[PDB]
Amino acid sequence: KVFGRCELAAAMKRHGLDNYRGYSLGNWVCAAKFESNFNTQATNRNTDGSTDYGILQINSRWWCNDGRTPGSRNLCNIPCSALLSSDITASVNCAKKIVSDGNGMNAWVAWRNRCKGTDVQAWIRGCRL
Ligand SMILES: C[C@@H](O)CN1CCN(CC(=O)O)CCN(CC(=O)O)CCN(CC(=O)O)CC1
Ligand SMILES: C[C@@H](O)CN1CCN(CC(=O)O)CCN(CC(=O)O)CCN(CC(=O)O)CC1
Ligand SMILES: [Cl-]
Ligand SMILES: [Cl-]
Ligand SMILES: [Cl-]
Ligand SMILES: [Cl-]
Ligand SMILES: [Cl-]
Ligand SMILES: [Cl-]
Ligand SMILES: [Gd]
Ligand code: NA
Repeated sequence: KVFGRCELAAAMKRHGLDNYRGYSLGNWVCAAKFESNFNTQATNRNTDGSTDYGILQINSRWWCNDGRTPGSRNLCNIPCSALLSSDITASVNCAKKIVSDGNGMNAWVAWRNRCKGTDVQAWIRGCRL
C-alpha cells in the first residue's frame, strides 16, 4: 500500500507513534517519506546482506526474521514480511522498540540526513488529525 501523507499521519497517530519518545508526528511522517516513499512494500538490501523492510525500512539484522540474514536477531519477534502489510501496526510497534534503544530516531538514516533539524510540522500541515 502506498499511503497518502495525511492518511499515514492519521494511522501513525492512532497507533500512538505521535510524540513517542518525544518525536512529534511530523518527524515520523518525514522519516517514512524518505525511507519508503510511504510504500509499505518497500524493501532494500544492505551491504552486509541484511534487508530493510516496510514504511520505516526496519532492518533484519536486529529486528525481524527474513531467513536470509545469518547470525541476525529478531527483536520485534516478527517475520520481516509483517512489515510489508497494508496494516502498519507491526511496523509501528517495532519502530517503538527501535526508537527506545538509546539512539532515538538517528536509527533512520534518511531521518537524520533529511528530516532532523527541519520544519517537520510541514509534513502534517493541512491534515485533519
Ligand atoms: C544502541 C546500539 O546498541 C544499537 N544496537 C547496535 C548493536 N549492538 C551494540 C551493543 O548493544 O553493544 C549490538 C547488538 N545489540 C545487542 C544488545 O543491545 O543487547 C542488539 C541490537 N540492538 C538492540 C538495542 O540496542 O536495543 C540494536 C543495535
Ligand atoms: C556490549 C556492550 O553494549 C556493553 N555495554 C556497553 C555500553 N552500552 C553499549 C550499547 O549497548 O550500545 C551502552 C549502555 N547499555 C545499553 C544497553 O545495553 O541497553 C547499558 C549497559 N550495557 C548492558 C548490556 O550491554 O548488557 C553494558 C555495557
Ligand atoms: Cl492522504
Ligand atoms: Cl510535527
Ligand atoms: Cl535469518
Ligand atoms: Cl532475537
Ligand atoms: Cl531521543
Ligand atoms: Cl538498528
Ligand atoms: Gd544494541
Ligand atoms: Na533477523
